[PDB]
Amino acid sequence: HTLVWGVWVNGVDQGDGRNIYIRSPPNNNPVKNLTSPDMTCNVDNRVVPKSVPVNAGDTLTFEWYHNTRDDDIIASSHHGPIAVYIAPAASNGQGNVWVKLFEDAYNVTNSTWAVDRLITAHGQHSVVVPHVAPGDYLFRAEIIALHEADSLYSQNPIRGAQFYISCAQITINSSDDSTPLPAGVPFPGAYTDSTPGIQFNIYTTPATSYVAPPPSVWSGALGGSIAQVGDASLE
Ligand SMILES: *[C@@H]1O[C@H](CO)[C@@H](O)[C@H](O)[C@H]1NC(C)=O
Ligand SMILES: [Cl-]
Ligand SMILES: [Cl-]
Ligand SMILES: [Cl-]
Ligand SMILES: [Cl-]
Ligand SMILES: [Cl-]
Ligand SMILES: [Cl-]
Ligand SMILES: [Cl-]
Ligand SMILES: [Cl-]
Ligand SMILES: [Cl-]
Ligand SMILES: [Cl-]
Ligand SMILES: [Cl-]
Ligand SMILES: [Cl-]
Ligand SMILES: [Cl-]
Ligand SMILES: [Cl-]
Ligand SMILES: [Cl-]
Ligand SMILES: [Cu+2]
Repeated sequence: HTLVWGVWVNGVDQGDGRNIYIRSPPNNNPVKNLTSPDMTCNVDNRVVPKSVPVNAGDTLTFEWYHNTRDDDIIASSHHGPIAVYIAPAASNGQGNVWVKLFEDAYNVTNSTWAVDRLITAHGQHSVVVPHVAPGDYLFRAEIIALHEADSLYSQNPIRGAQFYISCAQITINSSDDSTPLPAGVPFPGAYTDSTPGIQFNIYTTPATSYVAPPPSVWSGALGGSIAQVGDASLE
């Protein structure tokens, strides 16, 4: 159970974005139904009044929280991967539009999942803004908590992989469009019951065996890391 507070750009906090430049849901409940429109941008997908200005090559940091800013972030039980996707705003996230900019699942050296590291990072993870066409975009940050992913929601609706999905409205101003955005996958649609990484038993299967759900990360990506870029508590 986690939500996005806002973003940072190049290490500078852009301010509370909830319902402003984040298409925030009303609470931190997961989405579980892989076929639902809620997979696109969560349960209150509508245009919000602001878009954060960035340029190609900027670092865009999402900052998550649980109940209050810079708290425990997400329950430690919620081991799983993190991804970030991009789509043009004109799509409203519909159709085959989402292109993967970042994936992190399990770090063997550290023996930690992405979520574990997100907690350590005070909720912060980043991507580098790609050289796509200037214009309005949606950046879709997605945390998959696997603690009940031994079951499939479609079979047992009280269990399943839990998706914490947040869409930020981002305007890319300066970019040479030298890596134009390639085809994307749909959400809902890309993840199905048989997709690798959706059904997994984190209690019996070694974490080193985990394969996150495709698509692969786009070659045009620059991204990205799970790491604290700024100290929220100084504000
Ligand atoms: C899952 O989402 C689909 C598509 O919106 C819907 O038809 C179905 O009823 C949902 N399942 C549940 C259990 O709500
Ligand atoms: Cl839970
Ligand atoms: Cl609710
Ligand atoms: Cl739940
Ligand atoms: Cl759901
Ligand atoms: Cl704006
Ligand atoms: Cl808060
Ligand atoms: Cl916990
Ligand atoms: Cl960190
Ligand atoms: Cl550029
Ligand atoms: Cl679907
Ligand atoms: Cl498994
Ligand atoms: Cl993986
Ligand atoms: Cl590619
Ligand atoms: Cl980064
Ligand atoms: Cl700082
Ligand atoms: Cu939760």
